[PDB]
Amino acid sequence: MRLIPLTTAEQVGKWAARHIVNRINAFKPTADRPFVLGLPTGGTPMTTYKALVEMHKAGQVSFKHVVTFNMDEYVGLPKEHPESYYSFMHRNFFDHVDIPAENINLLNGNAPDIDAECRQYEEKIRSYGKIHLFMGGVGNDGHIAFNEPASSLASRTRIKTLTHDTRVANSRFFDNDVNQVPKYALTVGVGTLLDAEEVMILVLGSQKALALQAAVEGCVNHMWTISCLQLHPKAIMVCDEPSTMELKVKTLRYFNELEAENIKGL
Amino acid sequence: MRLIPLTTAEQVGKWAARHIVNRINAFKPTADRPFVLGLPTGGTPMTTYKALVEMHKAGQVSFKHVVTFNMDEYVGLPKEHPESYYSFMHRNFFDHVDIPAENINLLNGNAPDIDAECRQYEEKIRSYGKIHLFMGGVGNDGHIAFNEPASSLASRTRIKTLTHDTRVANSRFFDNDVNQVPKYALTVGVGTLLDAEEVMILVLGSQKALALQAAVEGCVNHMWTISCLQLHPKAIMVCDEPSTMELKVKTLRYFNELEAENIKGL
Amino acid sequence: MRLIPLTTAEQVGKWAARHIVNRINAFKPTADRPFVLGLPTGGTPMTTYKALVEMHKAGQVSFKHVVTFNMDEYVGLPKEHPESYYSFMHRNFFDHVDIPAENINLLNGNAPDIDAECRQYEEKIRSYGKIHLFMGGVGNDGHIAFNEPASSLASRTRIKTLTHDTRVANSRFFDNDVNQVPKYALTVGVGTLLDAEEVMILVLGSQKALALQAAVEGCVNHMWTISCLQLHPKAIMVCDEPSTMELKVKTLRYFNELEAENIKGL
Amino acid sequence: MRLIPLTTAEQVGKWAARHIVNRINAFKPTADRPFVLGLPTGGTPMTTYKALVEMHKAGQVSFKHVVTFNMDEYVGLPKEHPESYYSFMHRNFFDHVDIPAENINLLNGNAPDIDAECRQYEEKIRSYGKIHLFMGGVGNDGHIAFNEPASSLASRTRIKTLTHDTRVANSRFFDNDVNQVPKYALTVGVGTLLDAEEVMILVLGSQKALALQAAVEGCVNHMWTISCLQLHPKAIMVCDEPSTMELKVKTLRYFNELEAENIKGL
Amino acid sequence: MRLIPLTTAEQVGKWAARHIVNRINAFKPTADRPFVLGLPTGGTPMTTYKALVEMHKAGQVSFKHVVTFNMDEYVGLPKEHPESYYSFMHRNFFDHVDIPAENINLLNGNAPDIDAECRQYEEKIRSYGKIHLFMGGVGNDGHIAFNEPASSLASRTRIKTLTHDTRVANSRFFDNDVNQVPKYALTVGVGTLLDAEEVMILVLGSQKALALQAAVEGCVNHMWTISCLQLHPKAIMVCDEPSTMELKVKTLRYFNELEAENIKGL
Amino acid sequence: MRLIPLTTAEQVGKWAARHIVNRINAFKPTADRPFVLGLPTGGTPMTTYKALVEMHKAGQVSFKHVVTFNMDEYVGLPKEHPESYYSFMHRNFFDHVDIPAENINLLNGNAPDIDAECRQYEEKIRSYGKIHLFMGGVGNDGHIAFNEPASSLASRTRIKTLTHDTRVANSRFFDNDVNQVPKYALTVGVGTLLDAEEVMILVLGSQKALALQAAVEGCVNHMWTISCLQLHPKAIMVCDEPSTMELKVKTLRYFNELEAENIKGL
Ligand SMILES: CC(=O)N[C@@H]1[C@@H](O)[C@H](O)[C@@H](COP(=O)(O)O)O[C@@H]1O
Ligand SMILES: CC(=O)N[C@@H]1[C@@H](O)[C@H](O)[C@@H](COP(=O)(O)O)O[C@@H]1O
Ligand SMILES: CC(=O)N[C@@H]1[C@@H](O)[C@H](O)[C@@H](COP(=O)(O)O)O[C@@H]1O
Ligand SMILES: CC(=O)N[C@@H]1[C@@H](O)[C@H](O)[C@@H](COP(=O)(O)O)O[C@@H]1O
Ligand SMILES: CC(=O)N[C@@H]1[C@@H](O)[C@H](O)[C@@H](COP(=O)(O)O)O[C@@H]1O
Ligand SMILES: CC(=O)N[C@@H]1[C@@H](O)[C@H](O)[C@@H](COP(=O)(O)O)O[C@@H]1O
Repeated sequence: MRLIPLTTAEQVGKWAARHIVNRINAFKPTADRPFVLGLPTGGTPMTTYKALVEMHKAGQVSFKHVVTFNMDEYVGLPKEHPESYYSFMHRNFFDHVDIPAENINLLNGNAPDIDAECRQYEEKIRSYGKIHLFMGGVGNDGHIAFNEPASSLASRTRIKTLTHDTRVANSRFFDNDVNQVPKYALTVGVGTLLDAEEVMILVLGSQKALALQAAVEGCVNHMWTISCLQLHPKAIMVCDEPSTMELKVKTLRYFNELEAENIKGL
Repeated sequence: MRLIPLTTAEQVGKWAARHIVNRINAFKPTADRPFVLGLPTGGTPMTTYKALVEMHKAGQVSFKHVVTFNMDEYVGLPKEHPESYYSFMHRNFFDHVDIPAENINLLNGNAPDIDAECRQYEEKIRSYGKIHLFMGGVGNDGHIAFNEPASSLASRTRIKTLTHDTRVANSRFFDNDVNQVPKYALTVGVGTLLDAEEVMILVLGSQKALALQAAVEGCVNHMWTISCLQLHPKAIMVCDEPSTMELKVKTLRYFNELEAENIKGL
Repeated sequence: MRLIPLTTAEQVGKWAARHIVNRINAFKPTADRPFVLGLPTGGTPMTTYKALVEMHKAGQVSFKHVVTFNMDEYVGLPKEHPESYYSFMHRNFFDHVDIPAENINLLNGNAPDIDAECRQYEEKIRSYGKIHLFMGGVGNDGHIAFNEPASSLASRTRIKTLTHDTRVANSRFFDNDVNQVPKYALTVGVGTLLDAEEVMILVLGSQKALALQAAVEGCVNHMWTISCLQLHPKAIMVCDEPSTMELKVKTLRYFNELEAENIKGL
Repeated sequence: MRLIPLTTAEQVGKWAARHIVNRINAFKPTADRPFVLGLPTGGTPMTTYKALVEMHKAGQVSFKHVVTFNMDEYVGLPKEHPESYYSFMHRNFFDHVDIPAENINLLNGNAPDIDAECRQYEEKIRSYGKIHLFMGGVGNDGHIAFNEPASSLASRTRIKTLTHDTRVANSRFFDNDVNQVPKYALTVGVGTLLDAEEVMILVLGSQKALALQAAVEGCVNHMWTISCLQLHPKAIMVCDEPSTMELKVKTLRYFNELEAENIKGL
Repeated sequence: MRLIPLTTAEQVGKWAARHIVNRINAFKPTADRPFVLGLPTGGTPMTTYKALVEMHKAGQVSFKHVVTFNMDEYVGLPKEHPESYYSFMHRNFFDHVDIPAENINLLNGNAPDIDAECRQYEEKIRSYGKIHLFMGGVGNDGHIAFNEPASSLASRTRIKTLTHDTRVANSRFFDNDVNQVPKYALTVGVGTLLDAEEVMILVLGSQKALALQAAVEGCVNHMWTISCLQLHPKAIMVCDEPSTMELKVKTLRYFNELEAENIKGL
Repeated sequence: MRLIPLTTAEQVGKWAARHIVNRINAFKPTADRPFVLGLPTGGTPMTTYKALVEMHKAGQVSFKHVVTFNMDEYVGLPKEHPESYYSFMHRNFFDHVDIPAENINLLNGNAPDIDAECRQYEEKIRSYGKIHLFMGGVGNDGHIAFNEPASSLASRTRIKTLTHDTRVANSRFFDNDVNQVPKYALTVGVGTLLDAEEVMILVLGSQKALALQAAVEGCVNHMWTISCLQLHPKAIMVCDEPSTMELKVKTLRYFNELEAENIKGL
């Protein structure tokens, strides 16, 4: 695993965005061979979407031949609702880049047949072959996507019941009223994420310090699903300063020596 | 993972039996496409076998096209001995249902060539394709089948030396004399069990509280092989009240909210 | 997992050497079907190489049809340097046995294209099919090969930055001057090792007691990569007395009962 | 210790207030023999101060012969600053009850000789003899009073440097401006607290769940000073529901049966 | 502390009995200066009481000037009920030795003022000055006397509510009818025990292995009150083989060399 | 406690030496009221003794009215043996300062009545009243003085059997011949150490990283006696960089800001 120890959220966003751009450009995507990008929502990836849009407007990246897939979506939330993940992605990213509408893949949280919806989402990923880079965040309790505590480490896309802790945390986007936060969500599984060629997790805030510790210095377990990255051949965690407070001095020392040149470029 | 928090062993038995019946009936097994059921012995599954026999006699289930495989068997124990697993299964289940003798698969603990016996048992499972549902219990030390502490998590059917703790616990069936309890047993491996489509573990008693905690809130490790279920895509644990005493309040709270409708049906 | 509890390094060396010989002879290697042996360097395997050479000179083993692959090598260290792993292997083993030079496979730590070197080493292993037995040691921090703390459990051959702790420990071979110890090394990955048919780890000294405990009684995690053996179907650890001091009495008791006949042969 | 498992913060304040009143009335204080009360600031005791005020107004208690000592006080913060603890106490408590000014003992956070201040405070307590009841809260990191992690468990009143986390937590009262929260504070020590006849800690909110777990199920250590209560002969913890989420099921069960009739008062 | 690693419960009783006799004879008690002995009930001290009786019969010890204090007593259980601790002590010990009735101090589990009883017990001990040797056992959950988990480590004699586990454990003596086991009991406190000059705890059976581990290798905490011995200047633990199964190899090794010549007496 | 995070062993000795001198000069000792200093042996305090000697030579301190007490002394080792602690102290300290022979208190490792020796040592300390400052080191297994793991936390001066690990560690001074290192030693106890007014522990080297972690972030327990400092009102730990490698980032951060201006002296 690689851990990029940065200082602020702005730096984190620039590093991640630059990493996404370089992967795409080195890939040289065509209509017959597109780049598949997995994406998350929430407050964590904000600086990354900002930096991505900038680089596109500057002519550094084209999403013309990039296919996207989002991690999850709320069940029973009107698609028009500003806090649905469909609205988040368009407002913060899709509306600003040259990506074709046919290249966008989102889960339908209002699907009449939930099992069928989830299964087809997996079929769609399979038809492309693989997700080259899946970007995500991590929950306070350590969930990756909405794979809450006690989720199988070999799980696929399915419906999941949100933890009370997760709903309280997300209520910040629903006027701070947990009663307005959906109780269920459709989410890619841990196995689905482990199938991606590369996984990049953004970690911001002291609120995520325990989750980072579990991911980096803890054991593999289904209570902190973020620990599944210990089993991935190509995982990267991009962190700000507060989020690294629970790690041992020797651990942080190592990653700082390793990424010194990779980050110190002003 | 799913955890069904019930109160008594009777409820546990009814829930498991009902789950086995619904899986079979939804499967609609034929002679050219049988349902493969993996089964355990011991005191834990007693209420489940009782409920299964009842439902069969009531005309709710037919085992005519069900093929079974047991988890393990004692080495060097005469097949006629009442405490052999061969005798247990016939006395408590086979003698009461319409399952054809050719559909029953048990390990021969008195086989002259142990390696060959174990290998062929794996070949037999493979010829059917897969075990649709494997039901089991858990040991005081956390073993699944007889995969004692320090057993590989990728192990196959083989012979294993029983732990002194396991023999003391099983001596309750041998007049409480550990010297009469066999020292070795043939057992399916952790990998064998992980290959099953669905795994259902029955947990009863405060004596199993530590094992349940290790399985649900602990990390993946070979000392408590029951933790392998964290790596299975479809695992279910059916528990009575005493066995959940070592879990955190928040953990039990979650499963109670999740299975409320799934269990509260009187 | 099997743990062989011996008393001294001499015994450990004899047990491992005898195990390698019996595997080869039972395999009956031909030019069209060679035995693939993975090998380590360092102080740990010294008594094993000594015993192996003896048995060969005594006419008990022929390495004529044995192909070897080493675990790692220092980056930027002249191949002629006495402490390079190339020199170690020839001085301590290759120069004494009847193994053909075309059957020896070592990583080139001075390769101009590191990625290409590592990739080709994996291609070479694949062309043979599999490593039948991979022998290794364990680091003070628990690394297997040079898969230092925080290395993916699904990693392949690649370059790795040595931990300060690892360099201080290895400086004993560089006049006790850490500044002379290389900072990088090419190493087979954890996944590479898990692909071997059988893995045998030699554990010597109280200095390795914590690593043995993590491997045997700890959880699967990427901080102590030696814990990956809990996921291997055929792993063996051969230990001397001091290295077992951190295990529980019951754990050591078990392995002693299990291997009594397998070791007590004077 | 005693753990009072209540559901709401309203019930908590009412239970705690009734307890204080019962101790005072039973003690029957006089001018020559006053009841000595230790008090905290912050949001946690808000419902307790309100209830206490209601009870005094209804004529149930009189503070005419009660002497109070506060836990701490910010250093360098102007006395009449609304967030000073001197201001907090008068505004929320002293302003509404019949307590004489001479019976009020607060630490002078702006004294010339900070060391003389602390020494005199301990002297004041000794002149009265003993604090009969010390009420307090617990911080997210487990600090009791301002005895931050790594504080001696035998400490006395002294100056203390606040942890960054405590300042973020307390920024709520400084317009979420961490820069506005005082960096130092005078505080009674753990030993000062252990000298009290009885200690009652109020625990409210999910953010205190880990601190509650450390205090009840953890070991005594100076990183979570709240753990010092395990050494006190008469400690009580009054909790609301969300704060008990990290405890084991059996732990909460035990306390629920113990205090059943003790909390049915509504 | 001292840990006496013995093999059998027979050796345990003999070692403990010899120790008590040696302390008494060396002390040379008289009417004005008696030796004060603290005693337990239950199955653990059975072999010790027998040996002590044999020694008194052989003329090796006299209890004419020994004063005893028992640890606890069930509340509400009739005095002449065979399972009352008053009955247990006379039947198994007092009936066979020369101890005067006035030298016997037992707690009155059926006293009118339970609080007055406890206070007088502590007073009795103080009138003699100090208990020279307090012998006891340890429960499965680590309780010393009836100071159940979460009991203050500075507690005094008082009334205590038994844990559900302790009642299941003690049901053995109530025809395995948990409903028959008393729910309350008067018990000396941890502080009362720490005031004794010397403490000797008997540990027998595999069921006490975790309690032994907590006492020897764990941290001091109130969940396993037996851990309070780490704070005592003169504590001894006498164990049989199965009770030492959870300790580390080096821990048992250390105690074995220390007490080698100290246990060779057979 | 206070933790002084320094980089080098040279800075450590200088900081510690300056601290001792400041305490002595401020105390202003006289014949009737001497300053009582507790001292250790070994390699850790070497730089401190050198600096102290330089300071005395420069006229900054005088030991004419300082009384010293050493922690321990090997049993059975001849007094004039260069490795005896009596020899170590004179060679490295007493030989170069103006301390009177009568002010020197060392334990007699070769006394006829070893028990009388220990009792008199404690008596000596009491005759002076109290040790004002006790300086010491910490062993790899966390022992303070020679209070090996499982030593009572309330222990007094007595004879102690050395752990095998301590003898391997101390063999450095006996030509790496473990057989030459004394197996027993007279040592002050933990309680003796806790009675001191102030305790300063020097921590140097990566080999003490785990001991430092146990002392600062661990729980109080008798397996790592250095943890007893959490109970001391005035404890200080002076460390070099490598010894802080196992601490959490936030723990070291906290101490770095606290002692910033306190260590800038170079
Ligand atoms: C309606 C709902 O919430 N259903 C989920 C199910 O989709 C999930 O598979 C399982 C846990 O298993 P997993 O997290 O291991 O897949 O829990 C629940 O039954
Ligand atoms: C006779 C006997 O008991 N043999 C078993 C062997 O069958 C098993 O494979 C191994 C542990 O490995 P595993 O539990 O990881 O397979 O231990 C023993 O050698
Ligand atoms: C120059 C160098 O040291 N590169 C390594 C890279 O080869 C390795 O893959 C990664 C950690 O990932 P892994 O240990 O999980 O493969 O760390 C570093 O980037
Ligand atoms: C200015 C300041 O913050 N001084 C405090 C000191 O008063 C306190 O005694 C010590 C920690 O020790 P304690 O918490 O164990 O007393 O830390 C700091 O040196
Ligand atoms: C009727 C009854 O069971 N009362 C006890 C009380 O005597 C004891 O002091 C406290 C726990 O505190 P302790 O174990 O710390 O004394 O629990 C209960 O309130
Ligand atoms: C000869 C010898 O080594 N005797 C010591 C004894 O003096 C010490 O008191 C006890 C451990 O107890 P402590 O460390 O808790 O005092 O161990 C041994 O019996």
